[PDB]
Amino acid sequence: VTLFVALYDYESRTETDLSFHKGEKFQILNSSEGDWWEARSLTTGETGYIPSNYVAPVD
Ligand code: NA
Ligand code: NA
Ligand code: NA
Ligand code: NA
Repeated sequence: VTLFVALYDYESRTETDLSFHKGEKFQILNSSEGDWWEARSLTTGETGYIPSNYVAPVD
């Protein structure tokens, strides 16, 4: 799967995690470290870690 979609808005705590809005689409850069994945928003062109329980695969 290339794109994942945000299920809800998320407000990040630090510069590590990425704030995003429901419906944004992301490419996943790295999901190998755990359930928080480094991701690149196609909607905003920003990157950071996102909680994988806040996204679903676009398929
Ligand atoms: Na942030
Ligand atoms: Na954002
Ligand atoms: Na993982
Ligand atoms: Na998920």
